[PDB]
Amino acid sequence: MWFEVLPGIAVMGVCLFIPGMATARIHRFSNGGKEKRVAHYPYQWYLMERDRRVSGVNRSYVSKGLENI
Amino acid sequence: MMLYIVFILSVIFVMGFVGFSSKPSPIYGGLGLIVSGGVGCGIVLNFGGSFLGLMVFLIYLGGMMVVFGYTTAMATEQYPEIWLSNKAVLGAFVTGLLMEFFMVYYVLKDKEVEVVFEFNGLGDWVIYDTGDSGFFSEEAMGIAALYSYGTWLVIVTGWSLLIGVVVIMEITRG
Amino acid sequence: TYKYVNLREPSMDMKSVTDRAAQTLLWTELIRGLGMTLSYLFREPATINYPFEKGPLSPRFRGEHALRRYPSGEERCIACKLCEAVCPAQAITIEAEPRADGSRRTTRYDIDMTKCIYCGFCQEACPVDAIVEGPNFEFSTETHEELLYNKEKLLNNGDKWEAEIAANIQADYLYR
Amino acid sequence: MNLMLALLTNFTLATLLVIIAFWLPQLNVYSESARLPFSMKFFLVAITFLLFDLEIALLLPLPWASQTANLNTMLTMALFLIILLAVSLAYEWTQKGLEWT
Amino acid sequence: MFMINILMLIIPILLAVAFLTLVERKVLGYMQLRKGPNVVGPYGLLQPIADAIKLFIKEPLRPATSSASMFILAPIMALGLALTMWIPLPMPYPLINMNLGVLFMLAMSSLAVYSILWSGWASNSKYALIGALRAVAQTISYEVTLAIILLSVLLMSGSFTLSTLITTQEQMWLILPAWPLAMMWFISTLAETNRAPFDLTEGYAAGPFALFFMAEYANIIMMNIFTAILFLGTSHNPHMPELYTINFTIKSLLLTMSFLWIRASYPRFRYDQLMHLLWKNFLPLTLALCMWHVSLPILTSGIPPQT
Amino acid sequence: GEYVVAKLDDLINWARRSSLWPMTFGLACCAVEMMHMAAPRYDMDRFGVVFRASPRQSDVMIVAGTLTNKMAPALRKVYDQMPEPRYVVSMGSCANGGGYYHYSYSVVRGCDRIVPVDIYVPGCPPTAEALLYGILQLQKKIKREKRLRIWYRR
Amino acid sequence: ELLQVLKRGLQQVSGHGGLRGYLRVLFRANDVRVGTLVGEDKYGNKYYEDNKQFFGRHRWVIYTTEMNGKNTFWDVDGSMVPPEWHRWLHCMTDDPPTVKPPTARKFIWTNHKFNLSGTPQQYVPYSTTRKKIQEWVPPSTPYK
Amino acid sequence: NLTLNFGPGVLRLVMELSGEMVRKCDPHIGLLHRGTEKLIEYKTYLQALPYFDRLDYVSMMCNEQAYSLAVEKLLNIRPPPRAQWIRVLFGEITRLLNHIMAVTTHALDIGAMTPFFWMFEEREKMFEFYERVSGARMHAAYVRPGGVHQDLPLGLMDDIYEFSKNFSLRIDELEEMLTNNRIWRNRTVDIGIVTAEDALNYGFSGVMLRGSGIQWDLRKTQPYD
Ligand SMILES: CCCCCCCCCCCCCCCCCC(=O)OC[C@H](COP(=O)(O)OCCN)OC(=O)CCCCCCCCCCCCCCCCC
Ligand SMILES: CCCCCCCCCCCCO[C@@H]1O[C@H](CO)[C@@H](O[C@H]2O[C@H](CO)[C@@H](O)[C@H](O)[C@H]2O)[C@H](O)[C@H]1O
Ligand SMILES: CCCCCCCCCCCCO[C@@H]1O[C@H](CO)[C@@H](O[C@H]2O[C@H](CO)[C@@H](O)[C@H](O)[C@H]2O)[C@H](O)[C@H]1O
Ligand SMILES: N=C(N)NC(=N)NCCc1ccc(I)c(Cl)c1
Ligand code: SF4
Ligand code: SF4
Ligand code: SF4
Repeated sequence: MWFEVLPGIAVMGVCLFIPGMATARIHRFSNGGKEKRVAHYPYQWYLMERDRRVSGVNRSYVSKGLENI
Repeated sequence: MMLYIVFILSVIFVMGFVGFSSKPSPIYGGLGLIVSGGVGCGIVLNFGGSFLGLMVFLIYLGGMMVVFGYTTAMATEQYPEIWLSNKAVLGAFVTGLLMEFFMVYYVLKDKEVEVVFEFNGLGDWVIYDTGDSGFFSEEAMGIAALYSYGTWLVIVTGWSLLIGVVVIMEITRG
Repeated sequence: TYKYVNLREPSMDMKSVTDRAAQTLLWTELIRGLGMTLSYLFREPATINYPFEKGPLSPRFRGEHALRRYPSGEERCIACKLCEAVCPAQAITIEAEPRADGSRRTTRYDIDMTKCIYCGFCQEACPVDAIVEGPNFEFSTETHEELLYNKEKLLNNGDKWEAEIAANIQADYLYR
Repeated sequence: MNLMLALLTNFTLATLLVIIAFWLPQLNVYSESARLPFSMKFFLVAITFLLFDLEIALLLPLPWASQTANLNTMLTMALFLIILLAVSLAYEWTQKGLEWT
Repeated sequence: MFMINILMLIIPILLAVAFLTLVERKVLGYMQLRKGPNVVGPYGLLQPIADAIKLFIKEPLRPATSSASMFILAPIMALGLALTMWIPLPMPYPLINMNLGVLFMLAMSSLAVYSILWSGWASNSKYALIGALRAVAQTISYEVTLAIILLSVLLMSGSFTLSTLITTQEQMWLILPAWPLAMMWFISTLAETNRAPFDLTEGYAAGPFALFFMAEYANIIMMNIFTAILFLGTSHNPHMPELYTINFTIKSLLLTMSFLWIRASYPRFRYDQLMHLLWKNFLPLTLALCMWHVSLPILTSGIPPQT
Repeated sequence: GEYVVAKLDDLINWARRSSLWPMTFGLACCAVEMMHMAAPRYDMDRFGVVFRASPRQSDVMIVAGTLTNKMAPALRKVYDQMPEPRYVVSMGSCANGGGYYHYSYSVVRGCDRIVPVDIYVPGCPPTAEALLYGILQLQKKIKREKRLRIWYRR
Repeated sequence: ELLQVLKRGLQQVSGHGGLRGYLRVLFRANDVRVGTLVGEDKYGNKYYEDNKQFFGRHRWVIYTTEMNGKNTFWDVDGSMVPPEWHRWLHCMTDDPPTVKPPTARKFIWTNHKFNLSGTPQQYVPYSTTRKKIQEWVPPSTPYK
Repeated sequence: NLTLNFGPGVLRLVMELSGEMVRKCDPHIGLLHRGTEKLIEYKTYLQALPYFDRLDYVSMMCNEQAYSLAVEKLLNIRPPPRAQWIRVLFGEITRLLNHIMAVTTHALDIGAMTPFFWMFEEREKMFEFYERVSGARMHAAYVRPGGVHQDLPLGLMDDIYEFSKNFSLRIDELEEMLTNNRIWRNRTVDIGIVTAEDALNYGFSGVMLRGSGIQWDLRKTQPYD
């Protein structure tokens, strides 16, 4: 019956789901649990480099708040 | 070192040119030009010209070189000669490599060289701009201005493209 | 009496012309064809589960040949050679001689199953129901030689399949 | 550097699969430039594609150009360019450049 | 970490391609009142694995006396480019976040026609070269409309970044304002991937053949992901990204199935007829809609932001 | 090691018999029964036997019909082009031994004069089911192969 | 109805004697339908029917796992069906041999054999006639 | 002009092409010549009958009928009325068998592959009618000079009625796929136009005549059985 085609579709769907889920979780792991910073323009890159210096550990994704003032 | 990425690409750029300039069978002359185009895009990309780099891939490689190969397969060669079989091709190919290698070897040693003219061998990064922080791409703004400043450029370019269609149809009618 | 399959004039009113324009630009009749294959997707397929399920056959089915016996175990064949004479493919070869008890019996009965056209004419011609086409159709072989049947092979087919052959004859002999 | 690694990985795996595809064991021990008769019509299709492709190159900056303050000039030139593409097609069309008979 | 990310994209792509071969055969089967593979593994689940193994241990014949340099370079380029087309896809996050991602995909696919050209040369057969030159003409011709349609859609999006298409469609799918473009885009992807009713090539062996087949089916799935992103944008919640991946994956699957659905339903175009479809139908309309979509944001005051 | 070779042999045998791609030489009436084997009732594709394959991608040739003298060189050319391993299934009396036309001046008396044959399917024509029986018999023949075992005892 | 559909799917697992029996038939026969047992032959083949299935699928056989010393767990053959059940399974008749048994004959095979091609039991053809011409045998004594 | 030797029933086509246009078509046949006509001279009239199943091996019983009618004419006998009704009944079942083969393989050749599968399940059901009357699915050798070989088994007409009751719906589904499909029409409309006068002089018959407007059908003008 037609529902005997579903197992093949489910396997393909899991294969297509993995790349998107893998990238999202890898980004969180490597960026302190946040989204990867997007820097399409030099202004956004300047801020990210300033973040690296301000962090004190050379990681733009380590953030300093009023505790540093 | 990654600081010489542009220089490394320019070395492959020249080697690709000795490839097709020594003029093997047209099929392999095309591949050398294709490899040179891709490397040439890499050189342009590293100076911050992303749009210009991609246009090389889309128009030069995806457009013009496709037609070159397409035409080659029809009106020119369908079957290549074994690459480097001819002595003239090999002798020309070897000479180009020999000239390039010494230029690279000397420039990499003294960080300078005087092949006819004087060049600095310190690396292309030394001449880069130091203070950028705009919220846009300068290259994109320059190209977009084709429709705001380049009214004359658009008219003459668009007219030449139309004439190209007319002319080529005239040529091929027989 | 005849009919025309394609003698028609499309209407040229605006409503009709606009109907055809929409069909051209919105692909309506193509979308309709998609509907029909979609309906088949949700129909139960016709496939049977061979070899666990078999396509249906009738008692007249013409399959593998066999040589039959009387209930006593005596051979039915009396070497009349009517089957050999009628065979359209000349696939049958027969030799005969008096048996040690005086019986008229064959010493050779060969069927080249690669000459045979499985037409059933031999079993029609036989006056004693000796040669039949049985119900077996699953006897493909790995070599050509295995399909050159001699009398021993054909008698063994008769002994192997008689249970089914006799029942099939019982169902169809009043049609013959 | 990430893009280079992605490119190098993609074409390296492709090369590995193709060379492996050829060098698997076989278990055997015994011995193993003119004018193509192709229509001019196909040359004109490739050339026609090339010239339209060059026109597309000029239209690609249009999303950025729509952010200009000089929209009257920008819109006029965008439509001028596309109309000339239309005229090019019409010239090919009316001159039987798109026929195959 | 990033090497892990690359492999977590490449390997699923190949397995998804392998099991698309199963889904296509079974979907076509039930549309044809049969079943398709259901013996090799339960419900045919091992059929792709058996097929792949069978193909790679088959005798790898070569044309012989050929430009064998390009007999091997044709499938390497095909598969390398096919896998490269996935690196900028936002699902919802891309492996590589490219500012000009949409243009990068245009550039990379335009190179894919080389593997057709090189394979025809490498066959040493003049009639195979003619078939390759017919396929190239079909491919570059439909490249024209794909580029112009894409540019028209980006005039409502405002950038070449693929992840901006997600932002553009937060309130509504782009298929609504641009269903005429989406109709021609979808048919163009069929003719671009040489799919039925544009499969005129069907009107290499062993592992090399398997690699050409996998490259082609990678592109088929890729073009349907691009279609879903371009016209059926999924809403992205930053705190639950896998919700995006599930919904966007379903849309991609349904579009890919529709490729199989269409194959089951129609006869095949003649060559001149699918060339007239492009040059005399799609291209005239595509040019008119490009003018319309250049004017439309300006006259409605709906020009999108650059950033 | 004999346990590893035996398992490797089983794996490649399973893949080759689970993925038989036929090239059908539909020469005459026996081709119609081959069509009915691809048709919904028997669905050869459900066994992994695709409907139609090009000669350069085919694993089994099915000679379905009479092979005349005029045709014989063409058939042998296609057989020589098949990548290996390759198998031949001879279907029906004509292909098996000439059948009804065995005594004709223009007919090859069995295709096994032109190509080696792995399976002979009897009938004029064999029923679609009978041909399917033969294909499944070819699969069992492939399951018996011991190519790697024989290789490692060389 | 989707719950009734799923309940029926579950009833096939129990109809086959649990998960193991359900999986065995799934992998041996690629079919998990539950029918009515019509009978079993002396070789272990089991015959089922379900008249609610469409003509062709309303009768089937689950082959024995061993027949005449051959392991047939995975290697099943259509020729393993003995003649008396062959008629029923192919719909040449309506009545199974459990209801209408075949007539007994002394000479009928008590043990059915399946296709023996490719094995040492295969048929090999030969001429069944005796030598036709007798040659002269010269005398054993010498006398030239 | 480019010359091409296409093809390895089996057909060899030698075509002269000019770009996309067929300048000449030269079919080379005889790849299935099997000296049937010579073999028949060594057979009795009954022995020759099965050769006619194997000519148009999609219209088996119609071929048998033509041969039987010829022999009955030479014999100066006639088949009994029930045999004549059976022969017309199975002659029209055979026409369905042929026409399904013709239309669906015609469609399959140009890429419309699905209708082949739908309608070949219908062919399989008519193969059962063949087998039930004659024991063979195709080469029945059932229609013979003097009538038919056997009478219909009890219950067959009931099943033919059941098959026929639903068949026009199957034709409708085939029409939904092809009749109005623009791709199908583009492939078929104005292709291979033959004039009425050319059709007659070239020796055409059947639909090759009626497609061009000629009002001719031997079942009407020269009826048999
Ligand atoms: C307020 C002002 C607004 C201004 C804008 C207004 C615009 C709206 C009105 C215009 C709408 C145009 C629609 C554009 C679609 C393309 C139209 C088209 O070209 O179709 C005609 C084309 C050729 O037509 P043909 O009959 O072969 O010959 C005619 C020439 N004498 O025939 C074809 O192309 C048929 C396609 C052949 C392939 C068949 C396989 C596809 C069938 C399934 C399609 C599924 C739908 C696609 C959905 C995609 C979703 C992403
Ligand atoms: C940055 C470098 C860029 C260089 C660009 C150069 C463009 C030239 C393209 C040449 C493509 C390679 O050339 C192709 O492959 C190899 C080359 O070794 C050859 O393959 C083989 O040829 C002959 C046998 O026929 C052998 O003696 C040779 O050892 C072997 O290479 C092919 O016959 C040739 O057709
Ligand atoms: C997806 C990866 C799976 C990895 C599995 C690795 C298994 C390695 C075992 C390979 C077994 C190959 O088995 C072997 O294949 C080759 C074709 O390729 C066949 O063909 C080879 O031998 C025959 C003669 O025997 C030659 O005529 C032929 O030219 C030669 O190529 C062999 O007849 C077959 O015995
Ligand atoms: N075209 C057919 N012969 N049918 C078909 N769709 N076969 C696809 C078989 C296949 C090909 C490559 C790979 I990698 C895999 Cl896993 C499977
Ligand atoms: S079935 Fe026909 S061809 Fe075969 S042996 Fe009998 S009479 Fe001869
Ligand atoms: S089998 Fe029948 S027809 Fe043939 S020789 Fe024996 S008795 Fe006569
Ligand atoms: S064996 Fe019979 S069915 Fe097959 S081609 Fe020959 S005559 Fe036709």
